[PDB]
Amino acid sequence: RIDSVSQLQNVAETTKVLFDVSKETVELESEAFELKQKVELAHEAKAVLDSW
Amino acid sequence: QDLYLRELKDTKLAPSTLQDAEGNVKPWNPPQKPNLPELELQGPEALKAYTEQNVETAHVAKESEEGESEPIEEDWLVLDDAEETKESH
Repeated sequence: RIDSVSQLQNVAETTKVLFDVSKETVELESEAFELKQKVELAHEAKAVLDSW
Repeated sequence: QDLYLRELKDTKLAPSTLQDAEGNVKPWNPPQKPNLPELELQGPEALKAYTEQNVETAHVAKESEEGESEPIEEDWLVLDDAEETKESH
């Protein structure tokens, strides 16, 4: 039981950083979503002007 | 060389009433102005998609949202199901 105690020693201190930095890396990419809008409109413009 | 000269003068002038002065065309029996600059001018928007692709649709993205601001009645369920996982862990 000492071993199963000692595995969880510094873990909460690390998962209060895991939590924050992981959810930041999740949710700082709707930036890239609104980048994708600017990408795909220019792609449509390039497609139709290639047709021209 | 009047061979070359008379050839190039007829070469220049015989379609010059199709390019310089727009007295459209004498030998061609269908008219020429309703072929390329009237019918086929909207050709590329008769050959590509009209009113969405050529007008290009500067469109607003669907604003995708968060978990709708409800911690409680699902964080307690996550906590108790996490107790059940750690039972199974």
